[PDB]
Amino acid sequence: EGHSAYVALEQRVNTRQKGIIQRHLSPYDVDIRGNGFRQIYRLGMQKIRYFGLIGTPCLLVAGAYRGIWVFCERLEDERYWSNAL
Amino acid sequence: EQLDAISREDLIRVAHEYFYDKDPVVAVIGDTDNVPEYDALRAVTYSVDL
Repeated sequence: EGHSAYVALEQRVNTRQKGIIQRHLSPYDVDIRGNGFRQIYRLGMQKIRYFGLIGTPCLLVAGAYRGIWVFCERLEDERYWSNAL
Repeated sequence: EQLDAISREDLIRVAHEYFYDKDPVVAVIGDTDNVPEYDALRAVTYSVDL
């Protein structure tokens, strides 16, 4: 795990760590149900919001392309029904 | 008087009751860059052979 690029980056950038305290519980003392439904609900809310944000350019371009597709389909139907091919 | 009445089998039973495949508590002060994390330590309280 040493002699690696990310370890070298840590040593170059970050200081000598001091003043950090970490508390860990054993998985046998943590209930898997835990913070389950709350996390499901709030992550779902966040994803709905984010996808509503970043999906709207796609929705607009899809609407425009659907308009063009409908035009082309009806044009080709008229062409084939009139023996104009 | 109670110290000469202890049996080696009793001592082994006490040692096995509280050490083997149990959850420990670890405290570390210093360069935690090299001290193993809890998960690994929890996986060495038992052996495949037993």
